[PDB]
Amino acid sequence: MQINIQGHHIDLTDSMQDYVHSKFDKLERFFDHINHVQVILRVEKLRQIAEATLHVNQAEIHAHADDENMYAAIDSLVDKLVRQLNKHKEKL
Ligand SMILES: [Co+3]
Ligand SMILES: [Co+3]
Repeated sequence: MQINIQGHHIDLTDSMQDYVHSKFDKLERFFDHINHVQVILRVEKLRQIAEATLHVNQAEIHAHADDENMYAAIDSLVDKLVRQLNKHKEKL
């Protein structure tokens, strides 16, 4: 798993990156076929937006989540990714 975190119109801090890494390190223990991962954190007006695309074996998992708080946005994003990963894990 190689994670690339990018920011847009936001002060991307090491805490955000550390937090993102933390969430994905937990995730890989349940889904072990995660190859490349892209994450984009950005702000649209007051909206804090977290985007992610996970490239897994023979498929892609994509989702966005937004919140007034970026860390909460990231947590919501992961919950969406986990749901999709569980479904995709089921198929396989
Ligand atoms: Co997207
Ligand atoms: Co791909």
